[PDB]
Amino acid sequence: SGFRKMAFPSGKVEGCMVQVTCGTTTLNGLWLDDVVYCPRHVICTSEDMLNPNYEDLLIRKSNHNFLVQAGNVQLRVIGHSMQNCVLKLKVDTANPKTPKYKFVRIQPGQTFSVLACYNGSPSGVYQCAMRHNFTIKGSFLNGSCGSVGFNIDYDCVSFCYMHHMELPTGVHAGTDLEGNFYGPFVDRQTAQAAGTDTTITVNVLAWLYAAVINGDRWFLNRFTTTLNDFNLVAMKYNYEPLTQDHVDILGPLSAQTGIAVLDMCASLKELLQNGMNGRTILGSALLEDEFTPFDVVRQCSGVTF
Amino acid sequence: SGFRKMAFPSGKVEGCMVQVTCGTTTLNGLWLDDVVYCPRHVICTSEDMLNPNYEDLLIRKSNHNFLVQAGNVQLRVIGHSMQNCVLKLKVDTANPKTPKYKFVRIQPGQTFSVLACYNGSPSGVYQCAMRHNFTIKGSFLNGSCGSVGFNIDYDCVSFCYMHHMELPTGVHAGTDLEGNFYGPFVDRQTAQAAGTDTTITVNVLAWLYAAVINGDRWFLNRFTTTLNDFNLVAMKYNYEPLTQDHVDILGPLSAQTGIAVLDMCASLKELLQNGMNGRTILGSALLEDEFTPFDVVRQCSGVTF
Repeated sequence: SGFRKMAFPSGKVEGCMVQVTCGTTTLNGLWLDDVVYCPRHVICTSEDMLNPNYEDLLIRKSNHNFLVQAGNVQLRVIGHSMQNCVLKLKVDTANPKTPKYKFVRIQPGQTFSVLACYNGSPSGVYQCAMRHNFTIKGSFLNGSCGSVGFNIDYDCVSFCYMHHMELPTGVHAGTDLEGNFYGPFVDRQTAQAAGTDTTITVNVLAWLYAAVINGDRWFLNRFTTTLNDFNLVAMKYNYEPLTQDHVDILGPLSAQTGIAVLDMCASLKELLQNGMNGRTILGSALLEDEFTPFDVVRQCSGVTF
Repeated sequence: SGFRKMAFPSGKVEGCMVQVTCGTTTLNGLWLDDVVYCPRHVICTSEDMLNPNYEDLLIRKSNHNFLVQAGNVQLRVIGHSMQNCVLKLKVDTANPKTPKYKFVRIQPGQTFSVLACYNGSPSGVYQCAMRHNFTIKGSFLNGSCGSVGFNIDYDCVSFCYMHHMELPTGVHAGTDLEGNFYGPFVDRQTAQAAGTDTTITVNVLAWLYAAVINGDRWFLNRFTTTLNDFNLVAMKYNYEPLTQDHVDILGPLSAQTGIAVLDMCASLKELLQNGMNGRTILGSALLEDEFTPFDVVRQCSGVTF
């Protein structure tokens, strides 16, 4: 019993983190096989960041402008190339700790673990959700660029995020591991800001099922609503529309608890309309939207890796 | 910027987790050097748990009643002994992955990371605080006994908790790594229940400083209170008394923000007396008490491991 914001064990990713230095800038790289991946803005100066042309900036660099350190062992760079907004640094040694891995791009509403790193050294691990405005609410200080986000499936690490920048509201933006940004953000100095965000409704419902599985039932009621009438109310509260696909994804949780999805939706509708009235759900006084249905199942059943 | 419930990177602990089987019971063990540590109730049957005499039960076991598996490699047990409520299984191979480590007992109010494990396989990592009633609010399913809690200091793993049981309110109890229980709990079937709990006041204040560092300032006010008048109000709300030592521990956070501790206490007093009135602090609608002052400093400054 119990429900916590749980990250994946980070050991497989820790063995891939390196420090990359170009000029006076130092950040983190991801060392898989004989390639180190890092944000391409490692090659920029402060002056370059107003309007950089990264193609020009990279053609002016040599293999020896890049210092890669794997703990103490220096890695010799034998080639470099640009892949969208990430650099690929070819090194002369394959990482002996390379796990089975994939590069996957995630969807808004999905969660992943972040290994926050500084100077190539892991500092902490925590769980994040990709918001509907393609930002994440992370915890990142200066030097954390190149930290990666991932999921673990069986024994395979699915890398889905590398950190590039902090937006002026304190939320964070980055790329997938092919270097393509999540959302309309760019790795240069502009007026860019996060767009409006919505609450991830399917995740709130999942979390309410987690509460029922853990014995919080005070918010339940005898009512059921239709998909249509639920969405009319949830859209008024800045919640994402619920779809028949979302209902189907919630089926396993519906079966385990015996509460139909549209029956849970009637509880959510009342919670939105009345608030919580001084009570809590799974230790929170607000409706949590950063647990997916899979997160709930994995934590409320014995799944390991 | 940003503030998250962050665990330590778990790689160093993952390399120590093994599976221990005795009879039909399987749980987790901690393999350091040539010793495997696990809860002694691995030797019990369901019938034994009403009133076990563990000394009797252990003298009736042989080295070959214990199956230890490190991934696939079976470990040969060459001795066994009881250390309070933990078993020490001597194995013929030192763990090549043993980190620098210590066994430390923690205090209520302190936090640690938990590596939740099943059948010797890590499943997730999350942060916990030891409550004033010596329970933790963990996330543990059947098979998780022997999972350990730890802090990482520089390169040294300080083990402070091993999981033994779930209390009837869904909170969790276990021992330090010398096998001594946190709190008045025992590893047998009794009517034991968690005692009353209080809110960890020094941690709430630390978290309010984290909010100010992250730009939440709406709860601040121009007032200051004395230690004495603050405690009269906080004790009425089931908060732990604040001491001059707590004020001193909060000094660094006071200096970074320029807000005196007793000035922050006046904000907390008003939050307790008035509630939050529909607003949030660092994404929470209630006062969070599971971040220590060190947690705040470590996350609001570049500390790595």
